[PDB]
Amino acid sequence: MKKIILTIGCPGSGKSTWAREFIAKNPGFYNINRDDYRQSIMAHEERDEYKYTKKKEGIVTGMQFDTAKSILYGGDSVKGVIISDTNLNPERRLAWETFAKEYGWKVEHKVFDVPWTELVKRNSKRGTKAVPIDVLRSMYKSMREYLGLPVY
Amino acid sequence: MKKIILTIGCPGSGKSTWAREFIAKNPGFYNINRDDYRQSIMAHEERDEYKYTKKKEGIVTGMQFDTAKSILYGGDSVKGVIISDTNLNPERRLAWETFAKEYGWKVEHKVFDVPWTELVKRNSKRGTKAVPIDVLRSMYKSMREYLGLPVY
Repeated sequence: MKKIILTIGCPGSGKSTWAREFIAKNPGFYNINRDDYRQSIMAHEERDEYKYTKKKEGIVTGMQFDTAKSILYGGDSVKGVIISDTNLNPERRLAWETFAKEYGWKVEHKVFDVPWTELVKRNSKRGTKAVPIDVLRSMYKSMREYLGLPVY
Repeated sequence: MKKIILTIGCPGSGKSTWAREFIAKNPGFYNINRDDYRQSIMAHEERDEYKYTKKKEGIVTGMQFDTAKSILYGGDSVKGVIISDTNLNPERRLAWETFAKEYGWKVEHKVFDVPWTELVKRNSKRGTKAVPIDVLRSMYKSMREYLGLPVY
């Protein structure tokens, strides 16, 4: 039963590194990523310039599910796909669940619980890929909610 | 009539820059690129590590046509898509032509004819994105054939 692995964590939590190393050590897995698609369709404009519009986001979402479906419908060599996004939004996670249940695939979770102080340190050294402190703060809160930790 | 713009040229010919600036000045256009997809599915492994296998290339091709179709089937705001690849291979160009003729779309060509000496200079300053001299040489020959220029 092919797997759909969702990485869960704020930017800077180690998701991309894990995904890259996992695929290298586990033949048969492929990566699917929202940031890659957003940058691609805009021909690699400066990250800060990307405007999260309903039109673009819908296109990016469409690319993710169609790619997942095309790959998962592969041969026996295909073991699964990795959705290397933050996946902090409950609605997005539910989408992948209903998607997998519809085609007989198994959804797994790869959690990257990293301390706030550490996330800030890493985020402060990513330049163009860095995220504004307020946005990071908000994603960290969503992560705590996912973990079932208390939040204000 | 929505358009499918194919960029034609060797790496270093200015394709990506043109695509980025064109999309910024022409609302309604979106970028589709083989290199972006190849890097994405492999979780951004080192470029030199990518092995052009039949399995991976087929997946990447599938992502291109499905994305093009999903985007082009958009609203009236969608003016077209840009296939920012080298497109030096006659068979790939024919594929996009039959594809467009099948769904009532128009294919256009954006040629980047750059002198060999210049291509070498630019390629020598791209590091990780640089291409081995022998491969560049071969793509330059294919470009000349496309232009209808004599080759040995």
